[PDB]
Amino acid sequence: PVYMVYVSQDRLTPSAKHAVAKAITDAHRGLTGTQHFLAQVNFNEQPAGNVFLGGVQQGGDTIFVHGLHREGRSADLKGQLAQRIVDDVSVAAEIDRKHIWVYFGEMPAQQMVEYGRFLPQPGHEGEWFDNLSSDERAFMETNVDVS
Amino acid sequence: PVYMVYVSQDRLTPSAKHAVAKAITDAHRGLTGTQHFLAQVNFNEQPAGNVFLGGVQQGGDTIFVHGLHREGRSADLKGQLAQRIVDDVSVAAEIDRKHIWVYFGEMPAQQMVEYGRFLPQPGHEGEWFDNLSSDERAFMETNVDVS
Amino acid sequence: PVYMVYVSQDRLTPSAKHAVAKAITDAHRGLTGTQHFLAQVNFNEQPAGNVFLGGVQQGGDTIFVHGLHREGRSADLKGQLAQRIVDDVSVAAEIDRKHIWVYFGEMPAQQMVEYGRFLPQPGHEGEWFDNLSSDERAFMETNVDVS
Repeated sequence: PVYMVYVSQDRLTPSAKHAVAKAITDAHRGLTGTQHFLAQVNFNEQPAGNVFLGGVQQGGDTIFVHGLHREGRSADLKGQLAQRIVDDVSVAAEIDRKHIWVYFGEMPAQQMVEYGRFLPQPGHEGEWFDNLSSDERAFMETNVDVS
Repeated sequence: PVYMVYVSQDRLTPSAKHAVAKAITDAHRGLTGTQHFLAQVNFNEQPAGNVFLGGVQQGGDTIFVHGLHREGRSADLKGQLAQRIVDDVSVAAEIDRKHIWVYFGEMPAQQMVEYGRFLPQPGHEGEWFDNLSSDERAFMETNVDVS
Repeated sequence: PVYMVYVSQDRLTPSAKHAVAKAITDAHRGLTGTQHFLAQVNFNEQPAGNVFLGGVQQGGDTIFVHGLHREGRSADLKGQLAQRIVDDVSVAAEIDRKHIWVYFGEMPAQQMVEYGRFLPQPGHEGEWFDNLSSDERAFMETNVDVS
């Protein structure tokens, strides 16, 4: 999955960004089973004042998380995932949940590429990884934080 | 809804951004009935020269509006909404409509979060808001511009 | 189509961006038949360190291509398109494919606007263009690079 996270300039310190990334990544891994290295958190920063709510320009305290996943999960699991991302980012970013927005977009796996290759159908990460060469596995494994 | 608006650096003044946000927000409210504070306009700015059309690098006069809505509206209402956003942004940004692109993405409400909570199924904004506490309502109401 | 391309600051030179745009644009045109001027490549740049994989902060060598298309193509054509974008960007950006991610989002044509007007249903670009005035055609034709 790829989580595009929209925030204002310097609202999240390098340290805060890592926490948020870990929170998002861990929540995903926990509720979906998908492997850590398969989840991306992309911070897109803009100047405070570029976000508008109901037409009222905001300050630097808004966070919009737009998640891109593979088709396949139930409404129940997605709801939990969303809820978990809200709680976890709230804590990780030290930001009240009222300031948090989250949208989930889904797509067919056969049209999703990570690490230059096609993702497996949900629940097949197993044989997908087994067929990979040790070079590609070693590379993917460098991208896992288990704190 | 969340309207991601991609434009070039300093093509829209703070003043022009507010106008556009109001135009987008008002159009949405008018054709969907959704409340003002429930609509977000997020300006994502990049240096002129980052947009390419047919392979030809552009200047600072392009605008791409990517709208994220809840599933449920008809093709007819969406078409009108899109058309309205084109006319209204054209006027608000003082930009010829030939320079305007608009895409609408839809998602199930049960996987969309605003103000830290789940959005209601279209046409239920009513009881959703009635169940909210006065603290959460007061907060949402600060984000409404009725000019 | 609109291809949002997320990269780190100064990882792609003006020259490299044009190559990538051409690669993306040409691949699209070749596998879909859609006209050059109808494809947009939008570079969204951020500071290196804003991308996280599995919770591990990355450097400036990641590329995420998020493509927005019209509903209608088969899984087979999309797969080929994706594969082609990976190979072609890899070459154009001089970046190993392991660093490349690609997602395709689809939407109904009747809710997609380019050059201020509604896109035609796939395979109708023909009469769509024939009904256009010479002013609008001349404008669109300036955005085509056939190198």
